[PDB]
Formats: sequence, C-alpha cells, structure tokens
Amino acid sequence: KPYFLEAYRPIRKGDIFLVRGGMRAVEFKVVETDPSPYCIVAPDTVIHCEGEPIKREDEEESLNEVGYDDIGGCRKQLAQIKEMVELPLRHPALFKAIGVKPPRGILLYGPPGTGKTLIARAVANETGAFFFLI
Amino acid sequence: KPYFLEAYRPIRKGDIFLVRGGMRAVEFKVVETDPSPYCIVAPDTVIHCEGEPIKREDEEESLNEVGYDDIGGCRKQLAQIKEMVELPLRHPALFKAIGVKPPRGILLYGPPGTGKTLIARAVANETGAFFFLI
Ligand SMILES: Nc1ncnc2c1ncn2[C@@H]1O[C@H](COP(=O)(O)OP(=O)(O)O)[C@@H](O)[C@H]1O
Ligand SMILES: Nc1ncnc2c1ncn2[C@@H]1O[C@H](COP(=O)(O)OP(=O)(O)O)[C@@H](O)[C@H]1O
Repeated sequence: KPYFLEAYRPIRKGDIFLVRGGMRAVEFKVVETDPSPYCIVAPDTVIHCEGEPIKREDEEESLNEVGYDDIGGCRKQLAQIKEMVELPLRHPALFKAIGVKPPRGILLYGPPGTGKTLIARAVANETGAFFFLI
Repeated sequence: KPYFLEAYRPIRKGDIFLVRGGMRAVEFKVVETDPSPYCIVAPDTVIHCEGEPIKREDEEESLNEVGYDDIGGCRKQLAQIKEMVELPLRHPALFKAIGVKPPRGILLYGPPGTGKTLIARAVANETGAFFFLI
C-alpha cells in the first residue's frame, strides 16, 4: 500500500515490480489482471491479502544477482573493462569477420576488500556469459 | 550446621544449595521436606546423619562448569564478547528475520596463562551452546 500510494503505477500482468522495506527487498509478481493487458493502479481498488510463496520459474535469472548499480567508487575502471570486453561477447562473429587480436588475459591488482570478484561477477551477469570460479 | 546456623535459609524440596569448606565445595540436595512445598530452616530441628552418595541426575549440568563469577580482572573484554555473541547464540531466528552479517570468527591475543580457553568454556556454558575443542 505505501508503494502503490500516490503513484498510479502502470502494471502489466507478469511483471516483477519490486518493493523495499523492513530492510529487505521483496518483489511481487502480479499474476492476474482483471482487465488486460495492463492496468493503472488506483487507490479505489480493493486489495487482496494472500501471501503465498509461489516458487520462481527456472528460466529467469533471479533479481538477487549483482549489477553495475551495486558498485560505487570504481566508475572509471568499470567503464574501461566494459569497453574492453563488450565486443568479444556481444559480437564474436565480428571478431571472426576481422583479423585482430583481442585480449585473452586481464590482471586486477589492489588491496583486499575492494570489490574485484564482485566486479567480475557483475560483468558476467550483465552480459550473459558463463562464469567459472577458481 | 554452621551454614544453616544464624541463617533461616529458605528451602524447597529438590534444591541444590551448595556448601563450601575444607578447601572443597560440596552441594547437598534436599530430597524430602516434611511439610510442603518449601520451608524455613530452624536451629530447633533435630538433624539427620546419613551421608550417602546418591549419583546426580543425567539431565542437569554439573556445577563444575565455569561461569562469569570464576573470572575477574577482564571485565571489559568479557562484556565485549558477551554483547557481541549474545544475539547469534541465543536468538538465531532473528538474524534470519533481518538482513545483516554477524561475525563468524574471533581472535584472542595475549600472553600464555591468562584464561582464554577458560573464557571460551565459560561463555559456552553460560549460553548453552555446544562446545568443541581442538
Ligand atoms: N566498490 C565497492 N562498492 C560497494 N561494495 C564493495 C566495493 N568493494 C567491496 N565491497 C564490499 O566488499 C564485499 C566483497 O568483498 P570482495 O570484493 O570479495 O573482497 P576482495 O576485494 O578480497 O575480493 C561485498 O559485500 C561488498 O559490499
Ligand atoms: N580471572 C583469571 N584470569 C586469568 N587466569 C585465571 C583467572 N582465574 C583463574 N585463572 C587461572 O588460569 C589458569 C588456566 O589458564 P589457561 O587456560 O592455561 O590460559 P591460556 O590457555 O591462555 O594459557 C588456571 O590454572 C587458573 O588458576
């Protein structure tokens, strides 16, 4: 109710709109909309208190995963990495269309607790590339 | 006799009131009280000489285990450890009820013969958590 209030948030059936409170981030999927396809939420809509844990479908990647929005203070090097390794993953057929040598090894050095593995996992999640840890 | 003397100690059947002397601490359990449930002790009560070793019940934890009363001179560090590890050990469900990171590793540095394992055992006995030694 606080979230929908003063908002008139548009919403389509199946959306995963997320709410935050009680220092926890819970996302509620709208399963059914009486009109279709989408609807505005109005304060005059009776509200429906069910609270059942329907398990998430396998195919979607949970919102639990990290992204570029979960890191701060390393914008310059983050942009460097993004521009360095954006083409070989989103455009490999290109790299087979041209004769050029891409990088095949990267080193990151800094004091511990600076967000290195976090950066690697964020980059992996944000391009769909398979991630392996050693 | 000297302990009940000048005392009128309140006493209920089954209590483990402890007596100390002869450079040893022995506790005598009252198994029978002629009136019930509790009573005061009086100098005019004849006394009974039995002195038989009935073995202690399994479920109760003996008085041999160390408590905070056995450690003095380290009040600050003991208070720090208590305030640090009271919640996770005695309120596990809460930490699942909120998103926060508890500590799962502690180091204690000091010269030998200062009572570090003593403190660990005292805390373990005072919170009822299982204790393992390596
Ligand atoms: N740049 C950053 N922005 C936000 N959080 C960070 C950053 N760097 C480290 N952290 C925090 O550090 C934790 C992970 O540490 P990590 O980076 O794995 O250590 P290491 O640097 O040894 O790999 C995360 O919980 C994260 O919140
Ligand atoms: N408050 C106290 N502080 C330090 N030592 C104590 C205290 N009370 C008793 N002791 C003594 O500490 C000894 C045990 O210390 P110990 O466990 O060997 O410490 P450490 O493991 O650090 O060497 C006992 O023999 C006991 O007499």
